[PDB]
Amino acid sequence: PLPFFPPLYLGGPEITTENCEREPIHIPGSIQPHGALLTADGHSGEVLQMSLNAATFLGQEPTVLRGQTLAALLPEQWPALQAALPPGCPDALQYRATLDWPGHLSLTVHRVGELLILEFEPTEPHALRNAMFALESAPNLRALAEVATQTVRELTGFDRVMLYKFAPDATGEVIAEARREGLHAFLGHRFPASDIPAQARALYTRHLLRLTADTRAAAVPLDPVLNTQTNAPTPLGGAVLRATSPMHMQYLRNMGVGSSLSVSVVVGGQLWGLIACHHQTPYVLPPDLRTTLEYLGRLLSLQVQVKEAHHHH
Ligand SMILES: */C=C/C1=C(C)C(=O)N/C1=C\C1=NC(=C\c2[nH]c(/C=C3\NC(=O)C(C=C)=C3C)c(C)c2CCC(=O)O)/C(CCC(=O)O)=C1C
Repeated sequence: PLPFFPPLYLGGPEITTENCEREPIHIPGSIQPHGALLTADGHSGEVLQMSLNAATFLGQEPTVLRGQTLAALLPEQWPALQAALPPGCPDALQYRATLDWPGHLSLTVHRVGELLILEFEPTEPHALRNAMFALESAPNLRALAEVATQTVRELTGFDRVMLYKFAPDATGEVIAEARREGLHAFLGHRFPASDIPAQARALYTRHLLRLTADTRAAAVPLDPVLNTQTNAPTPLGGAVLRATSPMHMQYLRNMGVGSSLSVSVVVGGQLWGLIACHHQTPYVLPPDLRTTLEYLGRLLSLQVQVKEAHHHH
């Protein structure tokens, strides 16, 4: 990725089709409204930043919340959370726990350097393990691609699931499409490299899933916008509740897409393509289904690696 522009809240340039690759998508200082986000110190547990919609999801508000520690707010999680995410642990490692404030809320924690980042969202799978050998017994790559997208579509219920594949020069192709009936096909159509730009592809090699639950949903800011640990922007690259590039949201809206989700197909640490999903209406894929998709993305990743790197016999 080319060196990123400062974010808008630090007086950075407006994003246009000419400057694309340098939008700092990983630091929008805001999240998507269907969840809440705290950041806490990785040693003390003191909550530092807090998305200002946190009231809606946590009972007590930013007026009486950013003081006290994680030890006091999540007393039965804090110990396990620390052991799970030790200092130096990799970015994409995450602690999960379902818990009910007065119910049922999904907690996802990960650490960046010395910051713990906590995502909260409402919540309450084997139909995968069945269509498992359909993937295994697929004759070739095209057949593996169609099985993959049909399978995702059955789990998720999404209107359109595609398998997007990157050429050496970074331009993509929709090599498989499973879709609601009546839609004009993308299957076989090719798109410029800039449609998923270098910085995004890169964020997408080490953060395998990302979504826009609602394409016409205002991002809610973190307060304060900067990490008080550092006085710099907060990395949200690994926070699924991360606010999406407003530019990409426009492109989604133009396609009539209310909800978007993609998962990365990585072959040998090098981004192979994406399972890309569209849905006509705003939709929050539940955390359990997202977990099933991350898993499917890893398996599909390895199935692609053996099937494609044996298009030799
Ligand atoms: C720099 C301006 C941009 C132009 C012009 C553009 O086309 N994209 C631009 C910026 C970004 N795109 C981002 C993500 C992204 N783009 C796509 C593209 C497609 N989706 C489709 O369905 C099809 C064809 C049928 C195409 C070509 C995808 C799949 C993704 C990411 C995955 C997803 O949202 O599903 C992006 C990053 C977004 C983010 O913040 O995560 C930017 C900045």
